[PDB]
Amino acid sequence: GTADEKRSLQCYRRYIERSLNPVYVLGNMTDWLPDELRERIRKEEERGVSGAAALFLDAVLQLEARGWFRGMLDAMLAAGYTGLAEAIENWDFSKLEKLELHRQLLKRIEATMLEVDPVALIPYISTCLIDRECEEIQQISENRSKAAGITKLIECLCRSDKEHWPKSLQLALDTTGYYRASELWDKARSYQIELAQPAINGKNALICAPTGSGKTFVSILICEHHFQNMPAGRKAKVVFLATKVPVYEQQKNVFKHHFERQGYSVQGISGESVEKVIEDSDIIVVTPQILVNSFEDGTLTSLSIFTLMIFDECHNTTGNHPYNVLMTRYLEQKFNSASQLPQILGLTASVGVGNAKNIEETIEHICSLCSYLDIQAISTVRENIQELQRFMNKPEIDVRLVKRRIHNPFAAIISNLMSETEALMRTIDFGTQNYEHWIVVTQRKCRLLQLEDKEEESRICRALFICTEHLRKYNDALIISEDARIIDALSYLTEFFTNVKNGPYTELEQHLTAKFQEKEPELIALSKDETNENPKLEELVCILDDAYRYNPQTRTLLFAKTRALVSALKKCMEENPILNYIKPGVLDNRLLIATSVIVQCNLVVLYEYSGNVTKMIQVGSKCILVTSKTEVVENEKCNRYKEEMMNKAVEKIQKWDEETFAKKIHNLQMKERVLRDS
Repeated sequence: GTADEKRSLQCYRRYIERSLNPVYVLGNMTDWLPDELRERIRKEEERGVSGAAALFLDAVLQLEARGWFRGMLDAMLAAGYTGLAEAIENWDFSKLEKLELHRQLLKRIEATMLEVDPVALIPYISTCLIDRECEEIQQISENRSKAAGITKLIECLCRSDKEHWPKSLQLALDTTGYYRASELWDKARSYQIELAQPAINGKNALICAPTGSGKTFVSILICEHHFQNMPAGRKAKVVFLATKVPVYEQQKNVFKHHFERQGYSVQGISGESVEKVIEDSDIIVVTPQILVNSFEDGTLTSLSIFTLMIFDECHNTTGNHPYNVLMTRYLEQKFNSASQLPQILGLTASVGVGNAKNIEETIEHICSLCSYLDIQAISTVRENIQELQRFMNKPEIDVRLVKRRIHNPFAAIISNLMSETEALMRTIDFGTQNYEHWIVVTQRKCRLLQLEDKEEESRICRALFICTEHLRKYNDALIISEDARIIDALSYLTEFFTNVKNGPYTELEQHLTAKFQEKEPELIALSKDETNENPKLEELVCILDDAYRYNPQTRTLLFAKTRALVSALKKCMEENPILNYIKPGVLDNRLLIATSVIVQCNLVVLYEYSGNVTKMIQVGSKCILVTSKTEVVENEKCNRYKEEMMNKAVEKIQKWDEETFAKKIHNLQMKERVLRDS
């Protein structure tokens, strides 16, 4: 109709005025609106973008000229409003409605975006925004400021009328590398054969090989040699036990991928009937607690079903662990029934040392484990040590202690602001990746909320995000101050607030920025001191300078604690006269600086890595570890010793003859039944 088209555009008023910027569709409304109303709208756009979309909508609903409604829809498609043209032409706004939760969220998390680069985001989010929206950002972003830019972008992304946009944003944030905001948006080798041999020869094995040498592989080699040399009637079943839920699934898929094609039935039972799955399957990858339960339960009471049990991370076979509960049952089926037990295969990185002080106590520990599993031989690479070590250069870890900064008054000045800000956030343990993680945890909690008074809830979250964002910055700044120079710390915050100001600059944001600037001139004065020199850093620069004389064609990779620090350290190396010669890159360049997580490289230097290293290092040969914490120097000294002792034990055990070994094991199993009867 005509009086129907004006009633139906009045009832759905809200949706149109909260998406359309009218000054884009006014070129193609050239006939029906006068020239005084196309101008008085564009002066209102300068006050309200939605205020302008309420003056255009008014002076259209009073209009009567020949089918202005058809020129509107044509003009809207003209501007680029495809989801509005469909919404108002099919009278179904369900798509524009479903955005209105994501719009409420974005504004809620806007505090997270401040420092995101709108230019780098534009191509990925382009189909969401209108023609002249895209190019207005670009102007603000270049001419004025990058924060003023991203603020404008997220204005327009709320005024977006395109169901696909929240998805496009998520892929935008993912690909441009803004993981934080994004996450918040929602045939064998020789040594391998050697390892497998005793198990191929039917013996209950415990494969002790290091991680990444390919234990899962040898285990699938053992399998295709188990089905192959399976005698007479008996059909083979195999059980692959894995401790953790993900570990389990990677394997379930490994075995699925490899063995299904050969004709086998490969299923994987897990926490999320046992009987049929087991007898219909040729290979079964499983969580251990599933067997234990469906044994005690009664679904299965015969461990003779399987011809081979593989135990991943088998050093867990002690105490109440289900492997030990499953092997408890295995050991009475050996003793009592004397029927047909399966072959055992144990896979482990390291059999451990328990509480052993000596190689003697260790042997007793290692043996004890082997008893629990009923092992007959411990398989470790011994002939192809050459080939293994080549296949994975376990770096030697030259570990350096390094004196740190005794007083850090910048630190204390920041801490107090963090404490104030926390307590202000309460109205509505610092310098650590604990704190970092705490913010990530607190933020995901505001992302959720969605409680009752959405307007009051909108303001409470908005605020919580501002604060957590600031705390996170301050947090990052302390760290910068402790591993890098104090000027890098100060800078880092200065540059932040200079953004905060260019951003939306909320009532709160003002306060905080103010509260900082109160303290500013102290911090400034701290940077200017020859007192802000940071020996920890001086030591790293001297480790590096030593690392370019015993070899000046060295190609170093240096791991810093945070991102913030990579950029801080980059300056620090540039400015230092000791690494005068060296210009440092970031992730021609012989000193690349990356952060704690495939660049070709020479010597690796971990700069305060809280935790073990060989694991960090795999995502040639030479590796330094600069810590200030003795705790970690005497920790990863205590490991070297316990691993080196374990090996002496294992090789000593390996040099026994079958007889002694199978007997020793057999004793320890016996002593255990003798302590079950008492």
